[PDB]
Amino acid sequence: ELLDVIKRPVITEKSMLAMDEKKYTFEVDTRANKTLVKQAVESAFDVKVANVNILNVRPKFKRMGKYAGYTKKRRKAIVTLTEDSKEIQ
Amino acid sequence: MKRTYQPNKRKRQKVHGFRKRMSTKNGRRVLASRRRKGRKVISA
Amino acid sequence: AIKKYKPTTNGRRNMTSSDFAEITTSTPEKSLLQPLKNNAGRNNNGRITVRHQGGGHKRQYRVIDFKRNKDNVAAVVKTIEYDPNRSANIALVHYEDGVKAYILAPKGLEVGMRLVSGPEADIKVGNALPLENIPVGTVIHNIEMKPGKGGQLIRSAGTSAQVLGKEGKYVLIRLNSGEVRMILATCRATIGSVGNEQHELINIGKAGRSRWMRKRPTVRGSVMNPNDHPHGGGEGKTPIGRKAPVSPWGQPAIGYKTRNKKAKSDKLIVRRRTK
RNA sequence: GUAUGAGUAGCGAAAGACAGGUGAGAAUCCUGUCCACCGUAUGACUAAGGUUUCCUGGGGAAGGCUCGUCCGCCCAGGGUUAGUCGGGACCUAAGCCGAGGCCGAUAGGCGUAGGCGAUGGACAACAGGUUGAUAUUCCUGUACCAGUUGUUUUUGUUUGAGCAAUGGAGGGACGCAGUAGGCUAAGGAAUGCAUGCGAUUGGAAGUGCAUGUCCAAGCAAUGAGUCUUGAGUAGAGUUAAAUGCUUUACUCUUUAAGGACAAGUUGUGACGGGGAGCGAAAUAGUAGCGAAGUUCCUGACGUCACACUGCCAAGAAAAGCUUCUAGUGAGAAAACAACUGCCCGUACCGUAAACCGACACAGGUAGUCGAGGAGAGUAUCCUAAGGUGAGCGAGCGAACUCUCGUUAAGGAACUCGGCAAAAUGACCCCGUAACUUCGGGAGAAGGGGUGCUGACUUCGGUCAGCCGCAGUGAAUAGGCCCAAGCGACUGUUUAUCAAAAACACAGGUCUCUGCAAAAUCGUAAGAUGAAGUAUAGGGGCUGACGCCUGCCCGGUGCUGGA
Repeated sequence: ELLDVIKRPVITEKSMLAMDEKKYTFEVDTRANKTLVKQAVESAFDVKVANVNILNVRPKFKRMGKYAGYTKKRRKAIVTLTEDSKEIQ
Repeated sequence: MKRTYQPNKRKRQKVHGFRKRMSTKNGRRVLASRRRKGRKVISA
Repeated sequence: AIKKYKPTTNGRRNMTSSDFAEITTSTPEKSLLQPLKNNAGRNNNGRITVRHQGGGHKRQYRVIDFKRNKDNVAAVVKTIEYDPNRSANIALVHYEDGVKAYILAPKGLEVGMRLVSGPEADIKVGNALPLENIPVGTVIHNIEMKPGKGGQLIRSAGTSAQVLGKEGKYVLIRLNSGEVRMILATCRATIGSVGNEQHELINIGKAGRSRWMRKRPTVRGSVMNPNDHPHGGGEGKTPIGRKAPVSPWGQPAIGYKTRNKKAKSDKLIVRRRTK
């Protein structure tokens, strides 16, 4: 299962900035340590070290028809490189 | 002056909790009664 | 002796307190302390059993020696002290082997003495003999009950007990409070009466001081409401209407005896006189 | 569901005005100017608690005590980065769970070993910059902890290598009160800096206005100062050992020497950063560029530090740590270089419109910082940094109710009762009765002075002069005396109609109880009394202190009797 840690990349006004210092942002599935994501990226993209960062998120609400329901959790992943690029987006 | 329902997080889970209601022979009566009525939140 | 504070403010009028004019140091031994708690009169159930307890300063327990079994090694006293638990001071002793422990303070002990506690010591203050080889007429203390248990009889300040006479079995004794009995001849004891002798002559003076020692106020009886104490009720100041003044559960208080009529000691008691 | 009361009562303390925007529409939104309010807080940071209220762009159906282009509201997008910070992968207190186990109609009760449990212990990062929102987390620079690899320096696992116990120890390790000393912070007043010179009479200034007046952790050096006597000898002991530790007996040693500790200071860190202002090319005061770092005075219960002296009410535990041996048991130290470091919290409000009170409520909310002038001061009056102008208004200036100000002559005639108001109130000086438990009454009573200028000031103050009706000129700031009852006093009491003469209280006295003590909770095991032992522990009445405390045992209890 060391390929379904990373889920997809975050594309935001903020994230787009970090693209200008070799810093990328993915959604990592919950229950994954840092080192796991290190391994996953290195083994999926031919890139390197410069320790990752990680987060957590709360849910929110929504009101459609008297229907109050939350949304999923999250876990961002903000990765830093040393020498190579990702011309993948 | 001071009114009653001064809320906390530890106490409300170490009095009306779950494990503190699965630790007796009476808490289980309470739980099963809350399950028979068809309740959502069995115990806070 | 006893100080007599000069009357400055009413809650200081006629207080009294010791001098502490023999206590040498003010720093206990480290390896003799043990912690404690202030039960405030409460069971494992968590209820009052005895009223009027709890709520004062802190105390840390001092493990006094009570059996006095090390024999044929001289014991040297070095310092007296103060103790918060009992009502009598305490001495620290060094044995030649390099071990420490405490002793109660007999009335007349001083630093620099040397003590022995064998079955063939000499009879001078401080020594701890077996009850047999203590001659007639002396005044001894820390008396045991069951051989090997330690001391449990006379233990507090300013108290005496003569030895009236031996038998083949057992030894007689005139206890304090003037009542005779007999205890097995193979019990340990030390000689001489206990120490601070005026500790009864202290007029406390304030109410916050008897509250420093862990006491607590104790309402009269005849004030409470009838549903809470048999004396109470009655509109006005009332006399005890019921005969035989009572405690809050029965048991008249004045005149009533309370031994256990089938006790296992009446064979060993001669002339209960003062109770 | 809809009426009456009725278009009535209310719109929940505090100051706004104008100009121009914006827009279908404006007192109520934005911008500008002047004004005004708080400022030991209406200011800054945090712990709970709340749970997306935070930010960006749209909207005006409902909430907003009116209005509303606006909002803590509706719609859409987006924000919370850690080896070092708080917690876990460390230790334990109260308390709880408790393998076996001891009791009990069932249910179950209680408890050993072992554990769980921060409000406590112990432990490796600092300064500046960066955004619309995050910052000991991102970035820059300088560090630190513990480990892993690679070339870089001593071999009988005996242990002369090294390592090193679940054992032997040392340590961690602890109260309150009172002043005294040493530093830094903070504060104040004159030097250095850059700038401009008043349109109201006047004024290029040693002595004139406005304005700024500096910087880490770590590393290296030192150090106001604080604590402590130290050595040998023959012994015991430390369940086996000990070169570690306790201890005895003796001989020398004492302002000494040795050891232990220490706020701080100087350089470096630093060509870095910050800074009054100056300041573009445009959507920008933005990008960018910048002075100087002085002397003297007052100076912390912040720090050395529970350091010292005194007192009695006699003042947590365990791990981390240092050692020693028993000990399995090649050859690990240190070069330098380069790497590895897990999970959880991080938005926002937080004396409040976001918490507790049904509310956008005149109530409640633990901790740190908390400036200037006078001033003992966190008091009072006005103010700095900083924040606010409170969610209905425009008029008129009647009765009446509430909150305030003033009064002729009289001064308790009112009244159940001087309730309420009025009167005194600061600092310095003179002086002060009966009575007494000799400490007190005592701030008893009753009186006098205070402003400004000059001279002399021995030092404090004294002289001379000037003005007002009034000189602590405003705010803050005891009314007193003569007798009686009750209660000795400081305390405590009916949350929400009674705060006393009620209870407590120190002292008095009777009585019980010899330790598996009496007594109490429980059917019992088990507990408290107590790790106490008659100078102790429970029960009943009385309530400082002084002088005292008479008569009756026939009746009712209690104890003794045979």
